[PDB]
Amino acid sequence: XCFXKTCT
Amino acid sequence: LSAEERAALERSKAIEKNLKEDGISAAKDVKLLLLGADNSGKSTIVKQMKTGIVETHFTFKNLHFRLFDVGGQRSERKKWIHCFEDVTAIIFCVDLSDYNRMHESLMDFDSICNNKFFIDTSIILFLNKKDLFGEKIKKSPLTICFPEYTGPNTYEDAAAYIQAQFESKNRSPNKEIYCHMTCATDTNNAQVIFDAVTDIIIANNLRGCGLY
Amino acid sequence: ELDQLRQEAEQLKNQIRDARKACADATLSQITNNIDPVGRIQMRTRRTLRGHLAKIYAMHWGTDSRLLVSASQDGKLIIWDSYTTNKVHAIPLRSSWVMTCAYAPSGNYVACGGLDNICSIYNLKTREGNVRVSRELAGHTGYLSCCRFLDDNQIVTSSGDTTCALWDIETGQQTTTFTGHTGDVMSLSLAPDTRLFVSGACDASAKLWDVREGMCRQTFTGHESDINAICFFPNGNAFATGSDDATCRLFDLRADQELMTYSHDNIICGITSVSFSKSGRLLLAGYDDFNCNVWDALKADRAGVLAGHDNRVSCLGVTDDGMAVATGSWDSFLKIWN
Amino acid sequence: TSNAVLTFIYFVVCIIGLCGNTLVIYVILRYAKMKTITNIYILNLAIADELFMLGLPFLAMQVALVHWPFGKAICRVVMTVDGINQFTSIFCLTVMSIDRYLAVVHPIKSAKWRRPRTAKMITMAVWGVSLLVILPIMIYAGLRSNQWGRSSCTINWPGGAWYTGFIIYTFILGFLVPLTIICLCYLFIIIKVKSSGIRVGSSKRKKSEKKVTRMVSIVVAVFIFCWLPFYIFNVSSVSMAISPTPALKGMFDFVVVLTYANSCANPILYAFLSDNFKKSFQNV
Amino acid sequence: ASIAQARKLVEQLKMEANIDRIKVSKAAADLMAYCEAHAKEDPLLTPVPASENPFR
Amino acid sequence: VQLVESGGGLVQPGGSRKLSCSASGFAFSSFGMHWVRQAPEKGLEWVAYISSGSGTIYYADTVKGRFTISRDDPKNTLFLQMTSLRSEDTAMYYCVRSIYYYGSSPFDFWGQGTTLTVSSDIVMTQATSSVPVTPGESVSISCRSSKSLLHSNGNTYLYWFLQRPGQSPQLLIYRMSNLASGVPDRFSGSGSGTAFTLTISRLEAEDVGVYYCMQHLEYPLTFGAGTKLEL
Repeated sequence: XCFXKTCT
Repeated sequence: LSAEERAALERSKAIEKNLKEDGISAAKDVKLLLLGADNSGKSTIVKQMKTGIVETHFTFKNLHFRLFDVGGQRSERKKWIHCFEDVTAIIFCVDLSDYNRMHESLMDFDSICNNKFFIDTSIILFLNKKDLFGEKIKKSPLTICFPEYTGPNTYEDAAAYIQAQFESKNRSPNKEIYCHMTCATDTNNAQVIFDAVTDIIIANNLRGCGLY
Repeated sequence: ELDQLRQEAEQLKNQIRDARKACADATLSQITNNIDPVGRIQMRTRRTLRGHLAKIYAMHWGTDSRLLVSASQDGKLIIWDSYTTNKVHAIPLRSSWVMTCAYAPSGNYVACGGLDNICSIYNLKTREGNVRVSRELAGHTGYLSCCRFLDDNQIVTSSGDTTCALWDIETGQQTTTFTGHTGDVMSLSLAPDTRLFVSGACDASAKLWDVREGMCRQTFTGHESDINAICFFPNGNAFATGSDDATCRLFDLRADQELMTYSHDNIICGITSVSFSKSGRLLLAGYDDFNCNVWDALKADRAGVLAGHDNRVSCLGVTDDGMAVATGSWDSFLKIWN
Repeated sequence: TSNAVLTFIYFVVCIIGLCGNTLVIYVILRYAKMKTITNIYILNLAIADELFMLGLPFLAMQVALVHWPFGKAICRVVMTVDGINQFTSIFCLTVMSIDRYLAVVHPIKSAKWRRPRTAKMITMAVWGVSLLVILPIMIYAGLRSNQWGRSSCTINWPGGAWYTGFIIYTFILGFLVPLTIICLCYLFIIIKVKSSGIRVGSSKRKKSEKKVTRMVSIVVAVFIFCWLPFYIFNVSSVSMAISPTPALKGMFDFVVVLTYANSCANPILYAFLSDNFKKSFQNV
Repeated sequence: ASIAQARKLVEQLKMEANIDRIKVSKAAADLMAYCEAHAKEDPLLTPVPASENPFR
Repeated sequence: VQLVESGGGLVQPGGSRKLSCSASGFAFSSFGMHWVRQAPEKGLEWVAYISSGSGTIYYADTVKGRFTISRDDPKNTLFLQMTSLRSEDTAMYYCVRSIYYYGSSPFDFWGQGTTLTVSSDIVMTQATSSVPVTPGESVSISCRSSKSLLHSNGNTYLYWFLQRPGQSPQLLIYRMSNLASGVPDRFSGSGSGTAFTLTISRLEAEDVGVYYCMQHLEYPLTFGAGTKLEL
């Protein structure tokens, strides 16, 4: 769940 | 803070605005120093594309060319060179009529190339006096002035040798002697200068942008 | 009789040198060794006059110590207001090659000149609000290097033809032509009495001339290079000269002896402008190494450093009351220091 | 483990960015005097990259420990400053390429527009544009619980249609505007340099052409190599769902490190390899 | 021509020679006394208060 | 240098008419110019001011919101736009030059003026209405100011004016000490805040007139009451 600059 | 000081500040701002506007209007001006020998070359170059320093101004392809002829003042050039330091290019004229003048003309050219003020200033060379030199070289070989010359008595190779001898005194990066040979009788001279001039600005802009 | 004339000239020169040596008995450095040394003269810029696009070649302080005239290669003669950093006048120049500028003692007129061989006199105070050139002085065959005002009607100008001249502005002609100088004269300084003026040239010679007499009286030699800047001592009995040989040297009129030589091993570049202070204690000279040095006149030690000018320091001046100094450099800035 | 090496490379690239940017800003402020517009451009680029580097290490804590070790307000602040620095750096590269194009290809037009006040105005303009374009991040920042079970900074709360919309807008802008314009500008610069009709038979022309071509190619290639993988991975994650995997998280962290490395490498390329800048630096 | 110029130069040298050069010590003492007398009149030697300074 | 003005005439109250002035042998673009009216029997009073390049435009509170001023430098002309005229605005109008730098001489030249007939500030107080004088005798004229006219720059702003009978006013002293161009050295001025003095040693013929104070410390240019000279 990667999104933006930080992957969740 | 008071009244007439406010008026004086307003006048100072108006003067600064006018001064900056005059300066920006001077950006589209090309300052071409002229340091040729005066035998027959200077007059034709001055008159075709047209006693203190003589300024000759002419417009060409949206550029204002200002030629500064310093000859005739008869003074020391060490006090002269530093004034003409911001010129874009130095036009030099060389007459092929007299062989004796060639040695001191070449020495002056070397001195101009080696000035600390002109270390990064490009030079546009003009080997004038074409037709008469071509007619005369057959009678007088290029040996008395240059005993080191070992080549056929031909116009083209002798001219190339002269050009190479002149440009051998560059001895400096970021500078190039743009060489051209004008007859001074019927020429398209200014256009050539324009092309040459353009390159310097581009080169300068490159060093301005750090791309070198 | 050419050989006899040369022998007589050599004998006269030898006699003059022997008389000068006999007159010399002690060194002024030894005489002033007793006085206390002047401390570190630290100075800071108080204003940075801005509005020159090209490089500055000359400046002159006004009589009121407020208005100063500065000349640059852009062709603009800007009269400054030192206190408020304003531009009282901006006079366009016919020729942008100007090397000298002068401000009249009364303040009504301003002089400029350079490679045009013409000294332009412009009247600031007119019925109209514009600044127009009062008179263009012509006749010199060389570039004008320096000019100073004697009155509102008399001006002295040193040109590149190894000569000086005195002009009557109203007449427009040459009343006096000071000749007999073998080097290109570059600077002249006027004594407070405005009767004797010293001109230094490219032959490493500084010649004293009398305004009324019109002929040279004394000659000072000894420099290893051309003389660029000259300035009378405040009393008018002495002066100093700056030269490309990287040192300043002081001369006295009555003694005819070179007194001290301000030379420093690190300093190697030439000299552009030099001037004394109010009392003559401090002698300011701006060099080509992007710096100005302030020498104690009697201690002969570099006591002040004036730095901040990116390019070569070209012109330097001291106010009439001597409280402020101005350094105009090739970086298109004039800096006022206190 | 992977987390340790990612944190180590994060710290290393942060240190490199700080040291390089401080060196460049120091040398400009101490010797360049910001006299010409070019020094203004490198100065503002160094300022942008400096704060981008300063925004880096807060992400390293998130990489090391999944939970955000800080508050929500500081999360919003760090995301906003990161957006500022990223977009103003890309816009600064754009405007520098535009300036070089003007100067080289159209020297007359260069003099027509080139001015120091123009440089300051355009710098403030690009900074304001960066603030305006990040404003969505400013107003929609926050923390989402991660798959591990911890909070992490995130930027799009209501929705995943807005995820795709925002990412499409972001990379479409950040490439179509900057990348295409810089490529076209440098291609035109090369064309103008080769368009000289003067023979210039000396090797100076060949050396100049080689230097210009290499300098253009290096910057374009590093920009592509550092920004493309991040956007393609992000758009692949947004468009198509993928199962959680430590390999994917490590790849994403590494590509973020890569774009930070591009930010670090921009000032070296734009200052350390400039002839006048090199002379000024080596002067002391 | 050359003879006239040589004679003029010789006459100028003779005229410059026929002057009374005072002792170096006396002139040096006069210069030192002049510098000492006007020490207070020069603001560069002695720092001026900010109130008296108009260039602040 | 000549300033010639026209447009003055009989105006119905509440109407509007423009006055114009042309200058010859004079540099117009660098001068700030003033319009000042004189009541038929009362003293001078300020109207309006246009700066150099029209950077600032100032009006008097009596005519604020009803009067405008405009300079046409290429046309070398000055326009005073008047509207909502009143019966109290009948006056002789004068246009004056004023150049502003260090040591300048503002208000040195006054125009002929045109007659117009219609169908807080710092107060200038002159104690004496008029003084009978004789040739060869020194005469003193005094001005009083509500507020000190000395600024922190170091000079005091006050101007001296003479009203030649049947002629345009002339400038005598500016900034308390500097005489004007062409004035005799007999006139002199001095004083300090709230007490300002003018002296005419060895008075001669053609010196009769009314003497007016002026200030430049602040904009409203309230003039002196005036002191008539009687022969």
